[PDB]
Amino acid sequence: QVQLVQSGAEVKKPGSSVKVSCKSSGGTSNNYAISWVRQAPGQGLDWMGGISPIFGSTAYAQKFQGRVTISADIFSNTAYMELNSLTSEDTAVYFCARHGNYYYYSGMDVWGQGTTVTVSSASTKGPSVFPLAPGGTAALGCLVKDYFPEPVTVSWNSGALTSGVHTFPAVLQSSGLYSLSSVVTVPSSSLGTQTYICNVNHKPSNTKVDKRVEP
Amino acid sequence: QVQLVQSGAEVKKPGSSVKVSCKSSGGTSNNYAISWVRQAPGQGLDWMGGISPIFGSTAYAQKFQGRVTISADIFSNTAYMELNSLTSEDTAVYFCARHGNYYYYSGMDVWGQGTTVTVSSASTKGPSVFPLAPGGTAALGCLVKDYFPEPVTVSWNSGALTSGVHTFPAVLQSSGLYSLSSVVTVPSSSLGTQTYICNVNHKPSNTKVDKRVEP
Amino acid sequence: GLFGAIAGFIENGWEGLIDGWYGFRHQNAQGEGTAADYKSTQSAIDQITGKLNRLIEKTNQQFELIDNEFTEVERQIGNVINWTRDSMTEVWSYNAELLVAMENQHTIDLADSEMNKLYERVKRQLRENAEEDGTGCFEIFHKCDDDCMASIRNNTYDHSKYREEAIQNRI
Amino acid sequence: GLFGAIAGFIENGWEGLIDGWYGFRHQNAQGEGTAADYKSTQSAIDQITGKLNRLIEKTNQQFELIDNEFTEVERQIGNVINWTRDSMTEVWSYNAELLVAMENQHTIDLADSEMNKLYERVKRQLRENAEEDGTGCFEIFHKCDDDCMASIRNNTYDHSKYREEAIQN
Amino acid sequence: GLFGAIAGFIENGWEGLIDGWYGFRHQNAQGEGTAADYKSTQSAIDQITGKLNRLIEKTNQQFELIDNEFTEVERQIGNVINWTRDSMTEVWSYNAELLVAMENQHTIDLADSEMNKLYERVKRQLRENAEEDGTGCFEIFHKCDDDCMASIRNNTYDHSKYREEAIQNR
Amino acid sequence: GGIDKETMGFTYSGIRTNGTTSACRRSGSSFYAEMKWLLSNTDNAAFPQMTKSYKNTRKDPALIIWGIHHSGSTTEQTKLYGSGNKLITVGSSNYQQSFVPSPGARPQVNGQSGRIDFHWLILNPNDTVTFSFNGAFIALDRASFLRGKSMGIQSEVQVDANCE
Amino acid sequence: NTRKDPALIIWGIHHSGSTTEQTKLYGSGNKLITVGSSNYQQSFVPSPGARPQV
Repeated sequence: QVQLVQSGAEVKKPGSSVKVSCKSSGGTSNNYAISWVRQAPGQGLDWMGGISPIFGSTAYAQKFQGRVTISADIFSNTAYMELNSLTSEDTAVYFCARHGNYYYYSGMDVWGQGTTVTVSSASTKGPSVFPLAPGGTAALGCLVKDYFPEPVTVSWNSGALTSGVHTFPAVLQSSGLYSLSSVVTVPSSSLGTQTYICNVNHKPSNTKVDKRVEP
Repeated sequence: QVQLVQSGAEVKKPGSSVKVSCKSSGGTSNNYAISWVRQAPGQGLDWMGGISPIFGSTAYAQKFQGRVTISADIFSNTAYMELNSLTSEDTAVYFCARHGNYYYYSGMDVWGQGTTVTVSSASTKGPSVFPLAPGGTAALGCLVKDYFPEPVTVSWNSGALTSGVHTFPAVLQSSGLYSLSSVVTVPSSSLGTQTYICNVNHKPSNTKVDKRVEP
Repeated sequence: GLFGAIAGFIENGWEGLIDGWYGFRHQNAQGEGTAADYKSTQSAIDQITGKLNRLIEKTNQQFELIDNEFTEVERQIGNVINWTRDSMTEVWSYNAELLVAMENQHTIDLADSEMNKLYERVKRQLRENAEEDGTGCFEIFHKCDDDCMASIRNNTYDHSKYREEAIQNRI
Repeated sequence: GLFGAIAGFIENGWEGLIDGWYGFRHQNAQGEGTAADYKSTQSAIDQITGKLNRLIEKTNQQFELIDNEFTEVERQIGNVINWTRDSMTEVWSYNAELLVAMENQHTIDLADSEMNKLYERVKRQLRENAEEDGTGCFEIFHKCDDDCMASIRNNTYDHSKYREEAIQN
Repeated sequence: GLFGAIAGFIENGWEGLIDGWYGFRHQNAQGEGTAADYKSTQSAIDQITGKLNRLIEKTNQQFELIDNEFTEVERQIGNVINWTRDSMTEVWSYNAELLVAMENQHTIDLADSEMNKLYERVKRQLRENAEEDGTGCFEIFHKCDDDCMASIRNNTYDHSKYREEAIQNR
Repeated sequence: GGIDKETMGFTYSGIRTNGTTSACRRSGSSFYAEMKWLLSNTDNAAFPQMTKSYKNTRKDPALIIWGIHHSGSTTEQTKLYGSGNKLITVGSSNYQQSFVPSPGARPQVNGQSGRIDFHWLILNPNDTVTFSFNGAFIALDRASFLRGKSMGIQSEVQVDANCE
Repeated sequence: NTRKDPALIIWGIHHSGSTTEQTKLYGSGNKLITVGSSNYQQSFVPSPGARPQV
């Protein structure tokens, strides 16, 4: 059973180009057409073009002609899409998908996992982390401030506390930096006994912070 | 385009044999029939036979059967005609020609430049070359005396001067030897400046002679 | 050229037929229609791909330097090494050009074969209701509509439904 | 797959047909009968055997040790020897797999070919008294008995004996 | 033997047919006439020639002596040289015999193929005015003259001129 | 195809011919059976300048061996062969080489501090080997002729005369 | 080698027929020839003494 595996998320500055790959594993897709279809945030599917490399066809949606490159290496079972002169209108998730046959009319029945491309002028920056201090139950958490890009991981007590944890989706500030919060709900009786520390890991800046939250 | 280049002129004694070659240049004739056709002096064309070497056919005219052998080397793109037991009746220009297809019915649309074969009691001899000395235009030339057999070639100024050159047909003397003249017509003003030399080449006796004509 | 179809009795191919190697062009009462066959196109393409995957193979076989480009090795062993390497160059070059020519012959005749398998099949479908004209066409001897074409295409056309009709219509 | 017969328009083969590669299964008034064709079975088998005899050949070509498994030869010539030997292993290995793949292609199409030579022949015998249905069968348009079948088999069936009969139908 | 024509359902070839590989022998009212087909004879011949030109190629590749016939080289390097040369003799000999057997199969089946392409074409020409007897012959079901033959040969024979005629006769 | 041995027809005057060593045990000290260890007449004596030559008169090539003896100490060399520089030369029409022993201390192997190095050549029908030497020279008693044709293999497993 | 292509260089070592003959030709004492370039380095000692006459 063939799977299509795409290359990882890309962070790009305006005007640059991005080239995404789609590898056919568990068998070849060379005898089929593969299309590239993008989905802008909150928008619908949009066809970019396709390639059927043995057949010998490469096709493009008129709206992307001249700006997109679709290509294939039959020898590595890989298809590629390169989109040039990037702007924020191009921030979207990009999928590769295999058609039921060698051409583009048939329904697309095999899909890749998608590759996020974000076009932004933001620079990598690690978060500044602050405690959120606290009946039956209480609410305490951590504020994870001014970082870029996504993602951040938050654990409690080195991952020891999993119950009642709710990490909210980040807000994207107008600065271009993100901020998120993680709050854990906990018995207020265990306030002056059990200690509470959030561990924030930001791979991209290699930042790792532990922060104690006290009443 | 293909050209068929036959071998040099031949001088043969009675009872001897001659083998003439026809090389296909600028491509192969191996997929066509090539015939040999001779022309005795002042007479009409006469078919000797042919060969179609990939097809596997060699054909002979009845009147030459047993005295002629026709063959081919597909590897050098060459056809050959060997005629045995020569007499003066065989003095004649042999022509190799290519047929529009693999066999001998189709019109022969490519031909050779022809080989002259002379069968006689006369012996080869190189020419003695003499200058012919000279208004607007002048006439100067070279007399090419007492040679056998045909052909000689005359050039002027190491082939740098081709204009106004007229090499007259040779006069066969009662002795059995030939003589010709080559005259070039030239501006008389260019008399005391430009040097005129006549180069005579007689292949059969391997004779090269350059003469300088002076006023 | 093996089977007679491509560059044989079919006169040429159709530069308008983007969506296949093999297909159908029909003329009836309603109009004129073109659509490429999947079942046989896929078939050829798949055999081409199966050829490729075999050659685009990577040798897992490693070789090291026996030679030295910076300080030349002693001259006699230098001469044996060079003579061996060149001999390998002869063998491999011959192998390369032979392999490629032969794959090509076979690929071309693979195509001829699949055409002349589309043909002979459709012919078989239509039984006695039409005729080989011989330019890769069937003159149908009964009126037929565009839902009759499709039934030939996806291989459902029933003969003994139109038999009598088309049979008197050949005298 | 070259000719269209085997794994083409014939749907499959008959696991009950022990006594040949190719044969006949008929349905008429009397009953249903099966017998494998000899002339064409022999024909294919013979081309296969002629292939084998070409490969199961023994090379009359002898090689000796240039090498030493007990006390290693000096290292530079040891390395030239080894490099040549591996290069030969490459050539022979490529030769082996190519030779076998190619013979196989050809063997399979040899089979498709002989089927589609049985077919086209019987078809030729029957002239206009029957029809190609297209699953590797002939619908006979006249009643026929089991001595008529045998006359098709051993290639004696006369057409112009049953012509008119089979024609209105 | 691949296609069934040569050494198949055609019983044999015609030792009288000098001027081609493929041709026609007809029998009608007037007489019996034979003429070899050009277009398909040429066609085969040309594929054979194209095979030859490929093998009759000259290698532009030069080799020199690593060896010495007059004073033998030292014995260990002598033995490596000889063993290599023999190994090459193995490879080339196998290549030679394989190449030739394979070209031959293909040449033979090339021939079967072109015969069975002449056949199937004439068949297509005649539409419904004749029948496959199956020895490489067409029984024509209408009287026909020798200018009708020539029109089959050079591929001009019109069917719907003789259609009805030959059909009642069936 | 195996070997067939023929005497080289050497005889020797005013030297010993029978040097042996405890490392080749037959019944007490012996030596290579096809070789003769040539020694001075008495300990320390001068070994004469000798020339011995052999012509291959048979119709197939002869294999010729000889050895150069490297004594365990310089003292041991002069004791065996007398004092002074030693040189062995070996010539035929397609061969030409000379040899100087290098006496001096090696570890003991089979209780010996000296070493013997064997050299060999092929003598073509009708050609002659000439040895010249004043010591440190191990002379062949017999030449070898090859018998025919065979295959040689190296093996770690038993022989079986039942399978082909 | 000031030319633009590689040069082939030869020399010989003479092995005299007797020690007496070496010292007559070349004087007494140990002889040594050395030959060096940027890709070559070797030394040679003659070995005088009796060979058959050729």
